[PDB]
Amino acid sequence: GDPPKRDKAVAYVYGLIADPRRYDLGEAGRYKAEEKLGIRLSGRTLAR
Amino acid sequence: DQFRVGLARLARGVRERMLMGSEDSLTPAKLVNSRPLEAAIREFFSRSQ
Amino acid sequence: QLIHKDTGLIKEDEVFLGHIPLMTEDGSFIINGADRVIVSQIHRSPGV
Amino acid sequence: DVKDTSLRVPPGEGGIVVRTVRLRRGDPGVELKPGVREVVRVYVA
Amino acid sequence: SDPVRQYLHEIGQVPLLTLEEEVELARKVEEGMEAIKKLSEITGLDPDLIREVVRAKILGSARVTLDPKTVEEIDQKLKSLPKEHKRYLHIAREGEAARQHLIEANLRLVVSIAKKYTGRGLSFLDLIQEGNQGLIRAVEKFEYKRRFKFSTYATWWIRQAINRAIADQARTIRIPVHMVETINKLSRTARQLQQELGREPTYEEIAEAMGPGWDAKRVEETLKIAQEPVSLETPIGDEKDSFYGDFIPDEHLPSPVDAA
DNA sequence: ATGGTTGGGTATAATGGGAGTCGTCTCGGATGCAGG
DNA sequence: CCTGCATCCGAGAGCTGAGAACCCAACCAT
Repeated sequence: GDPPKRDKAVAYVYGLIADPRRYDLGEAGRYKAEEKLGIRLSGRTLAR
Repeated sequence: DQFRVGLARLARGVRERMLMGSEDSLTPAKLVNSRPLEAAIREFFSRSQ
Repeated sequence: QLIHKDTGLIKEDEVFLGHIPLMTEDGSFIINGADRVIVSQIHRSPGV
Repeated sequence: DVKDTSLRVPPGEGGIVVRTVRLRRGDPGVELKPGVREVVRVYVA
Repeated sequence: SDPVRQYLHEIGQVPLLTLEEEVELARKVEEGMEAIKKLSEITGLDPDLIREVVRAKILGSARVTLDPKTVEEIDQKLKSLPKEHKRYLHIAREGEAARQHLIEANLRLVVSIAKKYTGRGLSFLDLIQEGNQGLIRAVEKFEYKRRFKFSTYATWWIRQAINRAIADQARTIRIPVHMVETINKLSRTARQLQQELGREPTYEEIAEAMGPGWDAKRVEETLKIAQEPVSLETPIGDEKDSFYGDFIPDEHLPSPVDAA
């Protein structure tokens, strides 16, 4: 229903999984993800 | 965590006040309304289970 | 500090943000004259 | 034109009065509720 | 569900306006207003009555104090105008349509203004409706000759209506508007005094900063009158089994001991 | 005759919101979908 | 067209004790 504006969609998706002010895996969450997945995370969010 | 929530309210109010008023008369002290911060801390320390 | 993006006019100020309750030497708080304890919370850790 | 609204010992209670505290409006650091002139506390052991 | 999204969808279903379309609509409503006053002076009837009947006809029978026979008979009575007078009727009808269209197009300005008044005792939709009332008032009193944009004059009316609604409906115990603004000014002065002093001000400081005619007893009385009541259903204790009213005795009905 | 209370007005321009909630389990009825 | 079969929603889940604009002018009440 919401109009599919490019910037509005960008802001919504950025806030959902990519905004450090909204999405936050803790330091413990970062450590758990790194040890389970065997990767190195740049930050505490799902995407950059 | 409660402090962070209060700071989020403070920042939201600060942005609201920034998008208003003569930009020449705007000072750091004038933009910040601290009341939600006390609201959050006091609610945590008086009402949290 | 209040900073203009182009002008560079710097306005520095110390702001009173309020009061933070202080933990006593034994580890408790005095809220409205009553002794209180904050109980630690166990929950599921963030991660994958 | 006045009536008794005094504080009395509830049934099954009592003891020895060991402390009394009086707080009035205006004493430094006192923050009373609006309308309340003074508060009296009695500690009984 | 989610009525805010439904209202936003309905409000977005109406397209915006440009400057030319806006000035056209305002000119048409202005000429319609001039037409209804001209007609009222010609026939000698109350302008409000003829405006209401004309708008009732423009809406239709869907909009049911005036019996249908009455408004229909007046409509036929206005069909007795030879010429250069039915033009007044047509201009008035087009002006009413212009009024409707302009209000529908600019309801979004009401939404934009009201979205920054949330969290003050009134829900968002109530704020939107009061802003809509203010927008209708502004459309009524807008003069397009000044070449000013519609929003410039509409914003003041919308904000006035919203502020009046906050002052008049936010509290279960009604407090008059002057006392409401006095309380807000007291709170603002108190917070500035707290910022400057680094602690909660005493009543003396607030009274001093208020100005002449303000002393500690007056600020104490104002603060006592500004308290809002609490709910009888406030949960007491951790478990969900005790309410506040469980601790309130009745002092009106006589006790069995008193009755004897 | 006084305060307390109420109605009206402000003119550059402004035009679709925001918190939230994710660890119960079953059971019974109403219901839409799949097959024949 | 009938039927069965997942799917969704709603309604339950022991007792007692206690715990955030401002201003200006007209107008009824007492």
